[PDB]
Amino acid sequence: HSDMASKMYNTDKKAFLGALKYLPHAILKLLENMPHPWEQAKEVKVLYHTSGAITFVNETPRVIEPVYTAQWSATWIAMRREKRDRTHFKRMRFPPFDDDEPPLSYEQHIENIEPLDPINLPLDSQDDEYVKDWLYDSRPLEEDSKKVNGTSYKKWSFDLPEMSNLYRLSTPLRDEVTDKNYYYLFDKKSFFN
Amino acid sequence: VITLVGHKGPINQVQCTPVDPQVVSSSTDATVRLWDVVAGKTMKVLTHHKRSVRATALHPKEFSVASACTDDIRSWGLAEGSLLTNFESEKTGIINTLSINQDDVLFAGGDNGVLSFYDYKSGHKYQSL
Amino acid sequence: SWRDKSAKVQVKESELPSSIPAQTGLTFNIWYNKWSQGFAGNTRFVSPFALQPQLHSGKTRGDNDGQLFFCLFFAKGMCCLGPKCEYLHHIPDEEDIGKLALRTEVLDCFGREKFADYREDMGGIGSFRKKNKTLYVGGIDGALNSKHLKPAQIESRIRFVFSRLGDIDRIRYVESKNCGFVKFKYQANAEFAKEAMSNQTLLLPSDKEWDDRREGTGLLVKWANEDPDPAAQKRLQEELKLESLNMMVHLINNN
Amino acid sequence: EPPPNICEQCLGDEANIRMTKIPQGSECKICTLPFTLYHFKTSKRSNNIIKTLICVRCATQRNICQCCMLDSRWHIPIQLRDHLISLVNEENVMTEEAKNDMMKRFLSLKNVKLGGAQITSDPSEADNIVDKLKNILLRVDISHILKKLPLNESFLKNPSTKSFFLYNIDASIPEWKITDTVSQLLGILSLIVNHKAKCGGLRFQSSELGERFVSKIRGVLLIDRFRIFIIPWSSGFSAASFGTNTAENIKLSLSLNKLIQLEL
Amino acid sequence: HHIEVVSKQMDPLLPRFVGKKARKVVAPTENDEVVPVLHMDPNEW
Amino acid sequence: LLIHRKGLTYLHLDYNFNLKPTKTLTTKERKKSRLGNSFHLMRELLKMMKLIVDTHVQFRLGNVDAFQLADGIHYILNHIGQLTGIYRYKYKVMHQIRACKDLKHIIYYKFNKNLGKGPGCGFWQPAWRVWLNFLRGTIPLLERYIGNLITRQFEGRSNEIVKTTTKQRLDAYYDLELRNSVMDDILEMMPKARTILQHLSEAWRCWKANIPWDVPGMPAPIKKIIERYIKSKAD
RNA sequence: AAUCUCUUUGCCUUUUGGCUUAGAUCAAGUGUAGUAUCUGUUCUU
RNA sequence: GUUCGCGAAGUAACCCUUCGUGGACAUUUGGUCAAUUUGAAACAAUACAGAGAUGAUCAGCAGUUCCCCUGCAUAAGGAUGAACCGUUUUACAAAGAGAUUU
RNA sequence: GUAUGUCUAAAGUUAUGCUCUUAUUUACUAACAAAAUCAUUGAACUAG
Ligand SMILES: O=P(O)(O)O[C@H]1[C@H](OP(=O)(O)O)[C@@H](OP(=O)(O)O)[C@H](OP(=O)(O)O)[C@@H](OP(=O)(O)O)[C@H]1OP(=O)(O)O
Ligand SMILES: [K+]
Ligand SMILES: [K+]
Ligand SMILES: [K+]
Ligand SMILES: [Zn+2]
Ligand SMILES: [Zn+2]
Ligand SMILES: [Zn+2]
Repeated sequence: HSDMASKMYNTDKKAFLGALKYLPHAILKLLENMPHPWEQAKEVKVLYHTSGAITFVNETPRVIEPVYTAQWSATWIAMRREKRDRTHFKRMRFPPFDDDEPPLSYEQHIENIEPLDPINLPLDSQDDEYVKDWLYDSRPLEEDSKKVNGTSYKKWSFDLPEMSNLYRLSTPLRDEVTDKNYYYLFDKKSFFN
Repeated sequence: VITLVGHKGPINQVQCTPVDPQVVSSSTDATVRLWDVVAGKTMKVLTHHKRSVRATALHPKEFSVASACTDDIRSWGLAEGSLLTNFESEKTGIINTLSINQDDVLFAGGDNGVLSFYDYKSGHKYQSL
Repeated sequence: SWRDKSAKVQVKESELPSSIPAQTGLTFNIWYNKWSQGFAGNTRFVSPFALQPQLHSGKTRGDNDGQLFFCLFFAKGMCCLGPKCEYLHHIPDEEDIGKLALRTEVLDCFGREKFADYREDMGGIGSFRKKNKTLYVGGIDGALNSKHLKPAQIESRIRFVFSRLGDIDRIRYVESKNCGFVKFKYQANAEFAKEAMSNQTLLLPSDKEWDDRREGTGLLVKWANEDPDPAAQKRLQEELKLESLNMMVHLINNN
Repeated sequence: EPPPNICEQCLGDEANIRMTKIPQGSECKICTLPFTLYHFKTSKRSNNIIKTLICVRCATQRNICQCCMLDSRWHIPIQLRDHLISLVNEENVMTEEAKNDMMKRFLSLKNVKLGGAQITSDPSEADNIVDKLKNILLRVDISHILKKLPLNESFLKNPSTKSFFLYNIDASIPEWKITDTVSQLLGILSLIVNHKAKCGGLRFQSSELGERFVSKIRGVLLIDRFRIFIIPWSSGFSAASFGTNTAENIKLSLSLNKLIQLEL
Repeated sequence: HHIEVVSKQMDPLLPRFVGKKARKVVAPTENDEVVPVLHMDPNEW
Repeated sequence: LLIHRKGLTYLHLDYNFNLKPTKTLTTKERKKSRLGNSFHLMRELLKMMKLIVDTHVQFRLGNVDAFQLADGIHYILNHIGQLTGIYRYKYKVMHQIRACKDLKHIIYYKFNKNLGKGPGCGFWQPAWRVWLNFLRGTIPLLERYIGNLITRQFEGRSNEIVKTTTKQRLDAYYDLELRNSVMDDILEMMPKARTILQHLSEAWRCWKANIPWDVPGMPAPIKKIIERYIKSKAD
């Protein structure tokens, strides 16, 4: 559907116009499923129109909250370390491509290139023993029938040493205020008042 | 949901009723129309009035409607669209409003500022004020 | 007979012309598939393709599938499917005319829907209100690449190129107008011949300009108006009376 | 919206038909207004789809099938039906059709019957018209080209001729009837006829075909009791044989007419 | 003749009503029956 | 396709979703090509999305490493008001832009505690959430807006548009209703109405000028009708 | 008993079709040109 | 194809192997749509002209219309969006006078 | 200077006294026009 010169595309052209009203939804689905810094690549299920008018990412980015908190914490530490140690952090230019440059063909220019390393903070063999083997997976423990309800990825159940390891990895982003009196006159109701 | 088309000019008053004709309307085209709302057509066109039928009033105790144009008040049976009575409205001029109470008193408010009270069944004008 | 062989591929798929027309403006409109921001005097062009009845005709999948409609591209000499075509690849004849009878009232022999009114230029599919069997042959000048030719020779060439497309009722060349009228026996053959001869060239391999055939604009084959000639008009009325007589028998038989 | 007016001939002889209904699916060919489209197939395996091309209102006004526009009772075109009713009623009934889009729209909204739809919609009058139709049913260079035309010579066994000259052609005769009758005689052929000349020429594929043609009965050939006369034309012909312009063809036709009237 | 009427599974990207458009239309008046005007009954104006 | 169906071939949509005329447009071309907020908002959303996808593409090509990718994405999500014109067409989006600026402030000062100024903060999750929530509410709005635009493309514009009584029409509509009422009262009192109402227009001009309005030979009841309606307009 | 023309009466028969801040303000100009126009003189009549 | 049952050949006989044969399983896609001229998109280009109420320059807001365009639009804009400007004869009678006619 | 409107003209063939010469007065219109006092300066610029 690159060039729809032939008359055979007359119906597909109308389908393209018809897909425009749903384009914001497709954009949301694409963006909410964006790969996180610890993921090199991410396969997503998509629902596509047979004329090629539109492609919707058809899945929800479900995560285990203490795991996701630890993943972002490890990323946070790795990023601070990289900014500290890199003498020249060359920020990339925007937009990345010229206005005249047509979008690259995935299968011809991207699919064959070996992906670069993601942001993976080096975990310790012993202090992170319980988390090291799976922390940076796309959907950690999705196949472990003991830790997760199943590939639908809806419920999780962890052991004490794993929760301890996630809590410890999360220190930069986790909440540290255990005393409820900390919020005296600094809580929802006092703001309402 | 429904638009009733038929009048040839501005509509002055509309009255709803519980059964066919469920809508009764009066117009500047000098007619009173009884409508079949489901069909969207007039059940009956009453053409006796010479001038704009400004005012109408449903009788609260019987299935009849009063209507008026200058110097002309008439009563109509709604079950069949039949002329019931011609009131003694002579020389009362433009009538802006009609009202009927449960005691059969019909009130006609003149644009000249005269209050006319009539006996609904006979059409007799019993008071001018 | 065509029924003895399989249809021949007239033009290979790779040889087909690209769907993008010749440039006549600054920008190609990707919706309408037409050039914009410009103007031209005459957009017509001579058809690079031509039907050859004796050579191209043959069986297609349509014959086995029980297809009724003829192939539009076959008529134009440019069908790339050959024997695998879904539509019929031969000149319409009485047997197919008979099978088309119930649809021919509203569809042409190609299965295209007829209109209530003719185009203001009389081109196109044609009206369902008239059983028009007569074609108008204009553009003879361009079809001959402006070769000076005598009226009888023009008439002979038209008779040759059209008689091979079905049974002919009559042909007339009007030199006073440099236009021809071809009347067919069946409407489906007039429809088919119209599509086949549209934009064609009247030149022959015995002509000087044969190599320049595609320079100008081709033959303009359109539907013919009502013939004003009283001599034709009276035989038209006699045909109407014959058709009505032949129909009253069917009415009295049915009822 | 009343059900669609589709005839038995369009539905076909199949036991059951599946019909797809699409509200506002199409623009009526007659009135240009939108209508509920119905499309179906005579059989699930048939290769064609039959669609209602006109709305129920236009079909009802004309008493015709929505799928083929033939009369719903007589199953014939509107034009022929209106002529057949004209022949018996003498009233000369006709279905006039609007040209302007606004008028087409306006006309389609009238609750009336157009042309012969009056007669054909009421079966009583249709029968009462079939009976009456039964009573109708039972009841200048010619001086040069005349030496190019073979008129001096005769129809003969001996001379082998692949080409022939035809004259006394009535203008009613189409070309295909002439080719067809010659085909019948030969048990199966380039024909030129100029109807303004009322003559023509016939050229065969090879000499044995012409010899077989001359073997069957200046000679004569029959077309519905029109007596086309035939002469062997040894000198080859072309379209120029009958004149270069219309006036020459007409003059040639008058000359041939008086020659025929002398021959008879 | 028994016809089984079924609704088409429309493509959600295409217009649902192909024939739907904005069209001005002048409708005719149906003069089926006469409605009597029953009107039963010096220079100041 | 939408641009070309409208016949605007003189407008070129760049691959970065910029829309520019390819020549100087006539006033009629300018008026006809005046695309609305639904189109422009959709285009700016496509521009934002392409910026993000292109950054990931740069990483997959191997042109930028994962830290430059994270920082680039965070930069994009924090600079939407600079990298796109989205605020032009839906100015309420400034709330999202402000939220992202505020998040950057709290994030950077947490992140940079012992690092100082410079690129490198790739914690894009909060700004990313802000834009996802923006889309949640933009979806029904654009579905309606674009659906209407495309409906006009296929079906054309409605012929039965009823103009409302806005401030710019109040006097004109008031005049229409006043004249209709005066005419009704006069015609019903009498045993060319447009000529009679000229006296109403004159009585209003007389009232405005404080000139006494008096027409010799005018019927007394009609004078009283005009006078009361003039007083109602005056009030 | 039937024409024609007068005069009166009747008919008004090409017989003023909205709105706001009278909707608002302005009405001093060189050269050359364009269009219309003015006095005079012969000429036309 | 698979599988259940039966005949048979191979084997000393089973397992297994092949040829034959019956049953079970699985059961009607798709098109309102064909691929450049002839069933319909428009702008633009060349020329001339340069916006209603005016002596002059202008803000407007409406209405009527089988004209609509832009716009998400019941907002607003499009020269006050445009068109509006022409043509106009009979419910025709009463009273009276002076001339015309048998 | 606009808005905006109009034009674009073969062929791609459908059958049969009252005036005149001419020298002025007056009005209206002109995005036509770099106009001499009050070490070189209105200067390419204004539209519903
Ligand atoms: O203007 P400043 O007071 O110097 O602050 C700047 C500024 O941020 P804000 O103006 O939004 O507060 C930069 O943002 P931009 O001007 O580019 O929009 C930001 O750099 P980024 O582009 O990475 O956002 C930079 O951050 P950095 O600390 O890395 O220099 C930050 O500096 P400070 O907030 O630390 O003063
Ligand atoms: K101007
Ligand atoms: K204005
Ligand atoms: K305006
Ligand atoms: Zn084919
Ligand atoms: Zn219709
Ligand atoms: Zn039918």
